[PDB]
Amino acid sequence: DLPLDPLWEFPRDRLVLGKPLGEGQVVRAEAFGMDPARPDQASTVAVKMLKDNASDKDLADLVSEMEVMKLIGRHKNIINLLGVCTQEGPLYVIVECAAKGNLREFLRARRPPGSSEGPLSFPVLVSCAYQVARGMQYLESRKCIHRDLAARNVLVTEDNVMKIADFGLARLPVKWMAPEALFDRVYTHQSDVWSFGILLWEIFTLGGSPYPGIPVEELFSLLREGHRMDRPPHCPPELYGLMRECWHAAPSQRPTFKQLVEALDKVLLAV
Ligand SMILES: *CCC(=O)Nc1cccc(C)c1Nc1ncc(OCc2c(Cl)c(OC)cc(OC)c2Cl)cn1
Repeated sequence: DLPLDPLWEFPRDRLVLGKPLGEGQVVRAEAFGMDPARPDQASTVAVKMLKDNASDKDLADLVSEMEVMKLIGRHKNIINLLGVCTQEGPLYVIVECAAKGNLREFLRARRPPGSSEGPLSFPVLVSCAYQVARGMQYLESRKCIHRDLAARNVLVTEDNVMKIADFGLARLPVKWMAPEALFDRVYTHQSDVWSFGILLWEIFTLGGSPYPGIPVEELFSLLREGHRMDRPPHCPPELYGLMRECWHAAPSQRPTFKQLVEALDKVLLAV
């Protein structure tokens, strides 16, 4: 069926499938020789594959995600393609495996009891936001609109590096969506900037649920009449200011990812 790409093909005999991560399905694996320098050395990776019940369209979608990830290329702050198995057996798409799970769960697990101080300092929270902005800036430079940026879709490595997940998926989390996406089904880089603002609020609530209480029904009317989430407790005004800029009704009045990187850089340099 599928052509052999010599830049990406990985020997499936050097890939040891382990415990499922989610169910098409994603399984944890040991890969031998992901570093050509030390070809004996093992590394933990994630493998995406189809289930037997999968249609021709399911396969086309996984081929599309593989091909878009090859073209976008690699960055520190995205979940990178590592290799593929396309020959004499099922399609495997091999990617980086982030040890510490998604950013939502990482933050929620590090909530202190009541009003005590948590292990997560202001500079570490701002660093999380900065790394996600750097990842989105890169994806934007590779003509990639995410469409579903949220803390659940950012993963965390052993060394607390943020990696944007699921940026290559083939075409409802309404609480993350820009009004033009809600009402007009239009997704742009500036729609992603709105979602980044919601993610910033998730970071400074240590994984809070957005618009808490307000049912999806009343959200659309709230946004139309100029209302937005309130400054979360202990969130400095500079960072609430950035959230509110991301939530301007006019896409052109929202900051660019370049301006978000620069703004978050300025906060980190000031500490
Ligand atoms: C790595 C060790 C481990 O088990 N990590 C773990 C444990 C619980 C939850 C999570 C989210 C993780 N990390 C983790 N899970 C999945 C993952 O890759 C998924 C994936 C796939 Cl398979 C993909 O295929 C094309 C594309 C992706 O985004 C570009 C992603 Cl995120 C990575 N890390």
